[PDB]
Amino acid sequence: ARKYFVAANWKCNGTLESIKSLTNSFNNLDFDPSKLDVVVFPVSVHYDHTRKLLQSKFSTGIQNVSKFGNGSYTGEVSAEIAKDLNIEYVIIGHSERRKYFHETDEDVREKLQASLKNNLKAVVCFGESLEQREQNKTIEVITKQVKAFVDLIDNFDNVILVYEPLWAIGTGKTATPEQAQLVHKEIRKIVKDTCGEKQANQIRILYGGSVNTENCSSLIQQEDIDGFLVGNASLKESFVDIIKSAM
Amino acid sequence: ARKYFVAANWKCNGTLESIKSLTNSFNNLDFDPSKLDVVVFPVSVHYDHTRKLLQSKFSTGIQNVSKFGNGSYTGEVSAEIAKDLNIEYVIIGHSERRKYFHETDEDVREKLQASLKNNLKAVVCFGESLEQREQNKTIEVITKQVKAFVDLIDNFDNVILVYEPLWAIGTGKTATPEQAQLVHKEIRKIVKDTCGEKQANQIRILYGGSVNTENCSSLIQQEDIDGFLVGNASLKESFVDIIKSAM
Repeated sequence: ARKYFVAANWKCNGTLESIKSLTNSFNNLDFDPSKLDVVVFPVSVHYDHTRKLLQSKFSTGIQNVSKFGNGSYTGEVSAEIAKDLNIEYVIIGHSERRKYFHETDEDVREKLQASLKNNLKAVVCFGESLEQREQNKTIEVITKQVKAFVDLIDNFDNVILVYEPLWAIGTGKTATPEQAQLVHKEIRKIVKDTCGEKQANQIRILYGGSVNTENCSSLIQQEDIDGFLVGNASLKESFVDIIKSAM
Repeated sequence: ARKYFVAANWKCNGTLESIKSLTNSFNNLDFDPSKLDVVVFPVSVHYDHTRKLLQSKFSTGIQNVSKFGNGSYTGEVSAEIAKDLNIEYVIIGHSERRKYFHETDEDVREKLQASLKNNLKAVVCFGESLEQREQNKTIEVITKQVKAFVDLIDNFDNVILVYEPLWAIGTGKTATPEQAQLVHKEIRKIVKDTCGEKQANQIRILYGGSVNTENCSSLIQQEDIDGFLVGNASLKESFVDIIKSAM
């Protein structure tokens, strides 16, 4: 059976003091990291503070990684640098980077290639817009986005997919757990047909829409939903209840 | 006279071990930080390590900052976060970000605005390409780039300009100290035109082309060159000799 994976994407949020308070609350939750992956993704300049404050049962990662290696790339963090710091996970392709920073499918591919070369684990995000869903192109779009990078995956425990239902983010539309499940099953089929059945059955596919204490249980119970990449709710001490839903 | 300013742009380079050795070597240099500013710009995830290892005479900063404040901007570091950590300096508009990440003049303006609002000191980069220089567009280009942000400066000690001779970076062309001086003179005139004489005479304008232990004195001794944003040479223990040129 697939190991569930609950991730806190703190995005661009936090102070040293707020992180102290929050990590303390997180540490109070008793869970078994051999059975459940729980990963916190602080801002880069908060990583050291966050890693020192969280018990090892919490895995940690960063919210982006360079498509380039070491060298003359001012402002970038290479996979090689991340590995030297023992940063375990990277987020790649988050919708906010595709939107504000014009990150492309090819950028996602190059970031994944660099990450896997340097023995990092990657949380790779994709998903269709409102316009794309309205045009009945959900499968077309997700197939293209996944096929941009999927051949790079060698170990299907080390790459974790995230479906962001962008059609239901800031649009006034909401995704039901069943609607999420349908897309997750479609994603797993795409992996099966491009990689193989064993590979598809191994890979974690997380929901990256709006997750909170009220809907987490309904989402995690869906057959093809293996966890979540959680936004605003992961900034609250009640995030521990979201973790509990996957325990 | 203007206070000289010597900055190490480590770009995307370093390991925990190489930084330990390099900062230790830097610490052996006895300089007075009231007489010159010496600023180290490590990779974001190296900031805490670097700040801890460097003695208090060294100033520190980060290589980029967000145009957005706190919120849903995965992978970004806000000026508010930098303020909370007492990160003193930020680099804005580096050529590598304009090139690889399509950072625009408007982005530079907005990043400066966010930085100044949060009491961060900004090292703001600009400069013309080989094609632009060959078309005699140096002044036109630099005037436009400087005018994108210069009206925001409310304290001429807190913003530091950097001229990057992109025509002499990876092109096979070399900038002479004399050529660098003329551009710096041109830049200070633009600041005079837009902001006033006192303001122009106060602002540091650094050379951001290739600087090493051999050429550093020839550059800093020019009337309108107030220091440097140093690349490759700042990864070496001999960087102390570049600092010495400003002492």
